Amino acid sequence: ARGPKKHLKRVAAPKHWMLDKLTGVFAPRPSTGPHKLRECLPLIIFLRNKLKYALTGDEVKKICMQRFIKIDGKVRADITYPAGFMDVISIDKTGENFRLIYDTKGRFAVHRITPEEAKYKLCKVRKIFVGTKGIPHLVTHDARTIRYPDPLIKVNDTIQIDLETGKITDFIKFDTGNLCMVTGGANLGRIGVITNRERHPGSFDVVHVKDANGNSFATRLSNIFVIGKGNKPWISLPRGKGIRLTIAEERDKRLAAKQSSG
Amino acid sequence: DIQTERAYQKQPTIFQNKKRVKLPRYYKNIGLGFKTPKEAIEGTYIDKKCPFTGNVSIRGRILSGVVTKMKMQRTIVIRRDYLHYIRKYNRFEKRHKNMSVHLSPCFRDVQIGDIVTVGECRPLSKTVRFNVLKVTKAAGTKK
Amino acid sequence: GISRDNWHKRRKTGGKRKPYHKKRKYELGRPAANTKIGPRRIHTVRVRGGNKKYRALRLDVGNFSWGSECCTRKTRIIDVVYNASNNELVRTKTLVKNCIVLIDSTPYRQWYESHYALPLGRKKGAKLTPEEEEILNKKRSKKIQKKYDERKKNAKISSLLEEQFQQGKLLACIASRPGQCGRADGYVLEGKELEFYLRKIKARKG
RNA sequence: AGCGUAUAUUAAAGUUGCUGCAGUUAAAAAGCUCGUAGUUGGAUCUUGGGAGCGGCCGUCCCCUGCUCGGCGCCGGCCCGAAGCGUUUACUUUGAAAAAAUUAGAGUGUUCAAAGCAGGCCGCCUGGAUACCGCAGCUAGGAAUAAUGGAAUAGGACCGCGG
RNA sequence: UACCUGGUUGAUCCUGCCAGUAGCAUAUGCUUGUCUCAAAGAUUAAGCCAUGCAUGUCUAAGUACGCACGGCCGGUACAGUGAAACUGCGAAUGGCUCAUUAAAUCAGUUAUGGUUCCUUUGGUCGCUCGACUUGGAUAACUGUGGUAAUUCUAGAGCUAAUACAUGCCGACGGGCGCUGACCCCCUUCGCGGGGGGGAUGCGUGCAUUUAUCAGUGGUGACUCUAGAUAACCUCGGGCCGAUCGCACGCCCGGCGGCGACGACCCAUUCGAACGUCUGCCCUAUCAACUUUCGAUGGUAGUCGCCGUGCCUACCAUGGUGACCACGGGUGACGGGGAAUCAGGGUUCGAUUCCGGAGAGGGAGCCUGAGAAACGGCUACCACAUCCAAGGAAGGCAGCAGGCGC
Repeated sequence: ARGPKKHLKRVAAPKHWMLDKLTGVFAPRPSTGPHKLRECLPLIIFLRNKLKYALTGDEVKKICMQRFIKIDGKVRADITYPAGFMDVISIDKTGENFRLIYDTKGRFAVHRITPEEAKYKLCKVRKIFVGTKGIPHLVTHDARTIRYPDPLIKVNDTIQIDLETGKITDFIKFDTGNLCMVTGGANLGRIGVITNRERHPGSFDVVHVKDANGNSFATRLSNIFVIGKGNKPWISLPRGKGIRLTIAEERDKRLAAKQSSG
Repeated sequence: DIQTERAYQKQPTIFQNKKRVKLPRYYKNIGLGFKTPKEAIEGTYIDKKCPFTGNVSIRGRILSGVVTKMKMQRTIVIRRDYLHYIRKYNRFEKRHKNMSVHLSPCFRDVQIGDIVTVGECRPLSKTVRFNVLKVTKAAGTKK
Repeated sequence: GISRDNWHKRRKTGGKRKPYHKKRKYELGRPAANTKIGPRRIHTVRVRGGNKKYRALRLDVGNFSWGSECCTRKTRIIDVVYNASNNELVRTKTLVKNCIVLIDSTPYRQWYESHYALPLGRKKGAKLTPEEEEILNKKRSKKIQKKYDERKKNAKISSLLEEQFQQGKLLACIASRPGQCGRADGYVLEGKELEFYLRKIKARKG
């Protein structure tokens, strides 16, 4: 390497894209954007592989160059634009709106939302900051810089922003007894209520989360997103509601629905 | 006593020419529950590389060896002992790795055999990357 | 060219490293600025990231600060006296960071007189005959004079400073890298620093 | 629809031996003691108690203290939180761990090697899961094996001069 | 499937090796009907290469007066398509091979509170108190030429810009900080005292360099971030739009929305870079090694994107070693992995994924955000092509292919 790399081989592509082997050598290396390369869903992948609207990368090119698809209330004419967590994908001509939040397993589900819910999103604040005139500053998980915020919002809270104005409406404080979706590690997509936070000065602080059915699991603080106050999520969830039942239970449910079909 | 070297030795943060009509001292608690010891606050020595009265931040690892040699200038050699586990023969082997570590004149009397706790800092010299943060006098050593 | 790397020199144990790759660029290194005292001459070096880095090859002026009362003025460097690292950097008088220079005391004196309304240097029997110096030292209203008599209380200068003022040249220490920023900014020596360095210059001199 | 040959290499090889080899005579014990690293080192310090339930038997819980709220009760008792508590190996748990391969669940690629597809008269569905030594991180346990405390009392605690 | 059989004797019981036995993967011999997958100049020569290809690029939106094609009433510049050329970007990725390299590379684990970063996404961009559009060159084009020769190019005349330079007006009336004429007021009969207004002058924004003072938000911890005062400001020079396209509008010659492009700084994304802890094959016919020309430390500099003996100067006598240092060897790039397996293990891993190094051998650099780049340039060493003999041009371990082996 003598500079930045531009090709991403299909075997090196993040596993949650569920890309087949015998299609090609390469996968779409996501163009730089708000979310990380590893943890996004490129617009070509979501449009062609998941929705099956297009068949080839040229067909996706033909769609995205007619200004149809709108990511977070702005038109994105880049077929490998990184669409990541909490992002709101509205297609106007079809009349359909998707919020990219995780399946109960470590992948992105294709969760349809209503016109009135596809008008805002939840942003995890990353670092608070003072500018060049004692003007306070936020930085969120999706690279948004919000200045003149509410003077109580701190480094691990969640803010609800509007996708026209880009201004803070209401916020959920990071407390014990607040709903959190886990957005990294083994427990990727698990929804549960924060039970404890265990402080380790110099190391990564681990946070205990309780599922609805009394399933207790820990995650590092970085891989947690407060998505609701109490047991009330301020968004709509996929079918499953983030439980991640065992493989024996998933089998039982599968062949239950199978034998019921007959 | 101090200012033996050709350049004037001062804590460069504190200003010592305020017109009037004791010298002040700059220090810091370096976090992770380490008591900024008494000699740091009530000494008159100068050190760039003291974690208390200098410009080094402790971050990363916190290791501990036994003091082996004290024959170089504001630096000591600690000896770190561990058991490496060979897999074929379900047994261990006694290994060692001795590292050059920076000792502040803050810790006034350390004896070879004393137990040291060391915090990772930026590279201080060619081989020095750790700082002595607390000393625990070897078994007894009262008289 | 001039390499700045660790792999060219022996390990901790005295064992030789065989270099596993040729010289890289980021392991860079350029010739020394060697800033003399003369008419302003600054060359520009384009560095990593497309940023700039100014090579002062000659300098006359410099932004020096009388620290005890926050009186900083652009003065004129005249010469160098003592350097702690090397004494050929005195002979071929190079301007490097933390070298002792002499500066023109005239802007400090002018401020001192215009602030306190008192004379500095100006030896006993000084013919102040232009007498706009006497304007700066006299002729006020009532309450303004009360403010000036209030202030002249704490204008007791250190004798070490007052000699240098009367001689007409002050000792200063260069606090900025002149070969990298193209500036000979510093602070005027005072107190224990000044007594340390005045001993060192006299002792070396002999 | 393949079989013979030559060579490197694995099992056979308990003929390299940690599991697991031999040393009187088959190959093999320094001529003999001393001795620093290395390796290995005797016994000994918490036993014993409260109460539950099924048929004297079996398992379930109860064993160090010193500042901010309500289950509340009346400055108190309780429960909680931010701190504290000779070190170390050991053991169990959690986190963090690229895919591909390997193991492995689903699925009639006509079977199979593979592949990540597919299935039902627009709809319904997958793309799981385990394994990843050692070192580093984290929380329980305290048998086993190291290590520390008072012996010129410069001992712990409690109070009074300071 | 945790397996054994023949051979020393006249015969026997053993030790012990030899030979069988089944994989595996390079070559090879004989034979070879169908169908689905599929390795393939690695070992020896990182040997040498004829030839041809492998890196280019335009939207409504930087610059078109090429009739090279073209719509009509043209006389108010340019209708529209568009070669060439200038400009912008990319050429640092991808591909190939494994010669080097043994705490090096590399793997897990952490650090940047010790750095740089084109592009993207989001902030910023009347925060500064002092022109209804400026300037002189160049290309394509036209013409005149050179030597045998190449992607060589000299000379003349013409013309552009988001190329290259030069620069206002605005908002803009003040505000704040010093300076400070002068002024009036109340008290002491009176001086003195208490506070008020305030002319003139100088300074002002962010970034940049230095010095001092105070302690809005944050960290386990800042010499952090903001804030305050006194100056600076590289002439090889930080910013504070002399830019382009569609829609055309809203009242008395009035009067503004979508976009493209650009930019100092900030965060973000992509990284990169140098560090932390533990880990590698054979070797003692390698037991001591390193240092006054850096070996291990201290102080102050230099240089670099930054931390550091990285390198200067002056000091100190240190660093490593039987727990195998120092030296030597590898048919050694490392790892994920592969073959074989009862349980242990032994051997392999040039080879499609990640990381590294190299482009015949060394060395040096231009341009750029990123290169010590080789389908970039400049030398020397080895080889080697074309010569009108003066000179010109090289780089297959890219895809094919040729010789040699």
